[PDB]
Amino acid sequence: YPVDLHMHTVASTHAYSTLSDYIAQAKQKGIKLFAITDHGPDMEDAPHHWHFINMRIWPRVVDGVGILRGIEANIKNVDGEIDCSGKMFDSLDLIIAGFHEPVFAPHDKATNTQAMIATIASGNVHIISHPGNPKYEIDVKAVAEAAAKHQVALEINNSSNCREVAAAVRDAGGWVALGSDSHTAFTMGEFEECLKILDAVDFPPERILNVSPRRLLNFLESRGMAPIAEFADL
Amino acid sequence: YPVDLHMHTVASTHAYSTLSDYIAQAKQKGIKLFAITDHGPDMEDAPHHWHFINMRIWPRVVDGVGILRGIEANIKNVDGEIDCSGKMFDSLDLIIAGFHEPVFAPHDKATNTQAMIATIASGNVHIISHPGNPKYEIDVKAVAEAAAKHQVALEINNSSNCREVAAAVRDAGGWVALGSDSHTAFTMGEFEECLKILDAVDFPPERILNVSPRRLLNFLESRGMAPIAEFADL
Amino acid sequence: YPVDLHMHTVASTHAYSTLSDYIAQAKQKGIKLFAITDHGPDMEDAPHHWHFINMRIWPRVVDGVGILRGIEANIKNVDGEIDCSGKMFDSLDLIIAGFHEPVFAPHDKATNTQAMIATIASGNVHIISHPGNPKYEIDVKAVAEAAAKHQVALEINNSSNCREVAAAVRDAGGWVALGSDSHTAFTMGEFEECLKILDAVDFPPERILNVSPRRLLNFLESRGMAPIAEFADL
Ligand code: NA
Ligand code: NA
Ligand code: NA
Ligand code: NA
Ligand code: NA
Ligand code: NA
Ligand code: NA
Ligand code: NA
Ligand code: NA
Ligand SMILES: [Zn+2]
Ligand SMILES: [Zn+2]
Ligand SMILES: [Zn+2]
Repeated sequence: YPVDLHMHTVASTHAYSTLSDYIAQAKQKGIKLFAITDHGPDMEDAPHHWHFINMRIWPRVVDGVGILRGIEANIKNVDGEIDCSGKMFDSLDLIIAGFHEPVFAPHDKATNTQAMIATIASGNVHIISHPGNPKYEIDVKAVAEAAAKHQVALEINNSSNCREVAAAVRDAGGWVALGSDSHTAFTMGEFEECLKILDAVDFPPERILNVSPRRLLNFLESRGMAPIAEFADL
Repeated sequence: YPVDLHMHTVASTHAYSTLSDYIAQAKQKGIKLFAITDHGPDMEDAPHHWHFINMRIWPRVVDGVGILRGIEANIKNVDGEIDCSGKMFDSLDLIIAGFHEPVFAPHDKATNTQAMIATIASGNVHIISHPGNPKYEIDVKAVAEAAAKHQVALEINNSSNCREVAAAVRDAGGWVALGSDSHTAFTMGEFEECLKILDAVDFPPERILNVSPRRLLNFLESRGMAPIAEFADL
Repeated sequence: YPVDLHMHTVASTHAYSTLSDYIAQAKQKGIKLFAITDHGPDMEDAPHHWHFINMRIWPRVVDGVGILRGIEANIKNVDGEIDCSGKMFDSLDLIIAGFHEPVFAPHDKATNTQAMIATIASGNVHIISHPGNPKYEIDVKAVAEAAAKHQVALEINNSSNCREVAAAVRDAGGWVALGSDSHTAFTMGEFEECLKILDAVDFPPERILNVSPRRLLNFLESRGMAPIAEFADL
């Protein structure tokens, strides 16, 4: 899997690598396409909203490695709103969203489930991060079914109910995304533990987004992204 | 033009490169002298004032590339004051100043013009950044005339009324400075678009500061900077 | 001395290098073990507490260089408390502590002395940073005696009453730690000025922690640190 979809830079002080560190490590590890997905601005220890707006200036391909502009947005409420403005959406390619205590504290199972499903149904998000987090109890099957319906991927997070999520996605028919949730570039692309979970449930390789740069880019285009010419050859 | 005078680091989250990234890219692109000019502390998403005071510890020359310590200060008011303290001036070599909405909102043409001219006449600034910004209407000729009188350069900004500024400087007799306004090191030294504007007005190469490291350093010394020995050989 | 124990990253905007910059410079300068010791969270221009908690994810050895997870904590009061929580202690290997005006303003000699000695006697700190700072008058002999008793090293800081501190430690029988207090990686391991102070007092090399990675690691283990297997070969 030459694609990693979830990692963080020094824009949060609880991460320690820069854009150039991720490019260099990708080069070393055979990763051909990666996304930087810094924490959304409503989070603690998070960057300013301009951090995301100004990603529009980034080079697309450096040293043969493609770079997606992303966000790990924060689910704000039971209506499925996230901390990403219209100007921010305009600059970004990949929208991940998830639960973080400073923004959305863990609540009753139904509150968590409704918020997650409303985020999925909003049409604004591509991947829900760490849905297996035991801190946020959810109706996994209902979430997987909604994710399949709205073509939203559920993440299996290497940084980490994950077998239950994987099996639920398998049966619901949706996509899985693998993400290292790296906070240094040293763990980019490392999915060993994710893969064991997927194997414990005989997850179909055909529904793993990270199989190839083209599979992932095709998914984003199906969700409405204008094609990125600079990524043709990936 | 082996000199670039305007770029930003991770000290603002809307920039993404470090000092070491700029050194490495300079090395790759044949840039022999560059200035880091982070946003002044009154700006949103800007670093602490100590970020500028502590630039006094930087090496002067790394891998053959000279490093100027700078600031893109913010014009604060119609008296021409900027967000740079005496201790900060003491640590810095290059003072750029300009209009940014969070500090000085766009106002009537006369308010903008008076503030810009007062900044020029203060004697504390070397370059006015993006004077051609249509968001801040100014009397371009009056600004160019004041800039020539006080030996302040007007910037032609590649990141970007620019032809009008260039022609005004040509006739007023002042200097132009080229700046990439890079927020990643990938665009360091890239002035293609600046050069087209200058060519559309047959701007005299003799009044472009970036022609050589020595021309730029001679300008700073004429404005009062003690000579930097470590830069002799540039 | 292939060990440097005190340096800072971009997590403070008054520092300019990243973890990867320090690894690369260590490699270049023959440093085999270094500690990142960013300013504690109560300081101005300092990172969030999560910056220290999440250091638990760092690789231990990169390109042959070992990496200690540290903090330059701030002495908070005359009871010897510092701005380091239990969760933070759990993630860190090296605890440095010192006086910084925004947290603990310079006061009477007895106030400064009591706070420093209480920090030493707390058992939570390994090194007291810049005890020779003339801004904070202390009873040097009393501090050195307490440091020897509680097996706390006093720093001789290259960034910088230092001869008096060195002679006091010599006679009290404690350890000295050398630290560059680097705010860029370009000065990592540079102790020339520290060594002159130590030579002016014929300081015994046997009580300089930085002599070898193993001497330093043995000291941390004697203070209660579980052994770091990944550092066996250093
Ligand atoms: Na978009
Ligand atoms: Na997360
Ligand atoms: Na994350
Ligand atoms: Na100056
Ligand atoms: Na600007
Ligand atoms: Na700028
Ligand atoms: Na510890
Ligand atoms: Na200090
Ligand atoms: Na320090
Ligand atoms: Zn995080
Ligand atoms: Zn900017
Ligand atoms: Zn500092």
